[PDB]
Amino acid sequence: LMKVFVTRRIPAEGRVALARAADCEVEQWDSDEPIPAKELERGVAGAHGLLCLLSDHVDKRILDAAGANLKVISTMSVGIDHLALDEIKKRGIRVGYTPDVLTDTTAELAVSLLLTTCRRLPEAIEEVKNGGWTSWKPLWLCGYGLTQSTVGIIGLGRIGQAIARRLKPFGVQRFLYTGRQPRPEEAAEFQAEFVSTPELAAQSDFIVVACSLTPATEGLCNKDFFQKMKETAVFINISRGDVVNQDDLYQALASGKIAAAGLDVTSPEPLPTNHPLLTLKNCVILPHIGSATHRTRNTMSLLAANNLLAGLRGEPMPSEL
Amino acid sequence: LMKVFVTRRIPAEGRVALARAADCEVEQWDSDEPIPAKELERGVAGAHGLLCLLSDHVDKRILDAAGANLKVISTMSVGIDHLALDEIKKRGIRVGYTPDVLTDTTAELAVSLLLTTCRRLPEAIEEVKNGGWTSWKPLWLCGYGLTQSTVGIIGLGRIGQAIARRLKPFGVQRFLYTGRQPRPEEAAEFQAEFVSTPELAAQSDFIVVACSLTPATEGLCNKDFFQKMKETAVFINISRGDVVNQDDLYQALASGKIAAAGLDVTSPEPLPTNHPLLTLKNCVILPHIGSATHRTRNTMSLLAANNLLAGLRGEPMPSEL
Repeated sequence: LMKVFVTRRIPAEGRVALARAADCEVEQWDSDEPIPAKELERGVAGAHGLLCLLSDHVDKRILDAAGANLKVISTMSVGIDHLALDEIKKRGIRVGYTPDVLTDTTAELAVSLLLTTCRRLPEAIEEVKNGGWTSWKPLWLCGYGLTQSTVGIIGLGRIGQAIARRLKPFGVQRFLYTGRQPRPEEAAEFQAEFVSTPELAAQSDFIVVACSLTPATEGLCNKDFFQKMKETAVFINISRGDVVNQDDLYQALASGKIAAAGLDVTSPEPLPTNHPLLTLKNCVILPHIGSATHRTRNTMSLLAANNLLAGLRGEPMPSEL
Repeated sequence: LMKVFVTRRIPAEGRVALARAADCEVEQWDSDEPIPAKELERGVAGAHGLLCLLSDHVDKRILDAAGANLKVISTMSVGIDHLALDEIKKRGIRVGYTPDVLTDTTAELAVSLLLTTCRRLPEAIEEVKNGGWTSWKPLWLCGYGLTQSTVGIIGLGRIGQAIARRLKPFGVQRFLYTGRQPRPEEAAEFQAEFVSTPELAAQSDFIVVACSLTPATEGLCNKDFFQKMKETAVFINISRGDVVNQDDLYQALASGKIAAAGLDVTSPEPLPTNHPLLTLKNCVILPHIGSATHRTRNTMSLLAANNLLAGLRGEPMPSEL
């Protein structure tokens, strides 16, 4: 049998999958808890195929443990910045991600985070609980909305368009998407104006980060960027914690460079419970649940399950990289 | 100088305007807390104009305390069920309110409330604070999305129309609505099917209750309503708490008849702490913040003022009831 290792308990749709792949030798870490690198290396042994998660770091440390056998690696993620694309492609090992299936759920959560943040829902929830609520109050819990607002999007990819699309009907008068390269064909639907970062941080009432993580994106959102933003603007990120400089972001929210932030990703993950960002009543922190819907998660897992079997068997993958 | 009583501290632009009306000797309740019934009846004495708010129950009582002079009652709100219209008409008292200027923001909050519930942000946020977050997880904190969903709205008014409008881009497969009368032209741009209450709860994956309370809907959404809803469905209410039976809905959430509920309105207000409804994670209660954005509330304030002056100056009113 062709040996395969799975990094954690994945959705049934896929577990039942590889299970039925008689031509395969599948070992599984039966936990929801991430596997310690030490146990990970002890697991990729003799494996011909690796089925990991965005949390799993597939670096030279793993390609080594794996060995010549390592021919395929399937991740239940769309991202790719957690993989050693060089060490990988070098050893001619095929890779695979889960694009498109999470594009509509992710953009959905991003808009949920944006609204939950600018409409101060969290604060509102705690006040009903702690007794601060006494009556309808006209100057109470007011936030900034999307009417005639200007939305700035960083890295307008699949989700990025899916975010702009769900926002356009909220009253947005103008969409601006910053990025390394223009996508005039992907901006037309929204009449979005491709812009540089300076004018973006300065022209947006809302800023949403939905870009891949490369050396050019790391620390891309810092003090200078935050200082240039409107102190009434809201900052949202659903990409990777490293595109943002958290220490600058925190000081910005404490002083008042911007009005609030909504983060679905941090550095590191899980953000420590005593971390400064969690002491601010104007910073929303989700535990990275961008693609968290049953249908999506199940599809993603099956895709990864099949990108694994298709891969291993040598044939083409349903979603190769 | 005619007397004018304002039952609460209101947004600046609105206060000055009244302070501008030379012909006015504006009297105001210095506080953000709701004014007891005593001081109110002890406050509207002689007044020719009354500027109220949702909390202020303007029934037959305040009318007798106010007396013959009372000619116009204006309220910073679109809803008017807090007024004793009949007694008001019989005396020939003019009404005031601010419909339409808060439509978008309210529809906006309704969508916000719907998303935090279905995508379970409240629970997630807490998992971050309490320490339950250990890594990215494929099976953890997953909910139900809007892709191919059927939305069943109760009350396709101007607000209901603005709710469906922001929901379409989320992938809603089909919109449905019910009411005391058809609205083909109103639901023309959305592609909705005028269904029935029973069929409503049967087809919808999301139940958004948007409308004004009627003398027959009080208690409507009860044990018979949730039973007709899909177990994976989601119930949202941003109108009045009367329609909701905080005990029937309780069952659906406590057992599983419905997946979750989000309310931005309750019966009564405020909702007590150790109360039942609030002892359920899958419950999402907001302190009635529908029109809670700076621009909206300020716009509501300026309009209530304007109606007030026009009410006491024998002229046409920008928004008289």
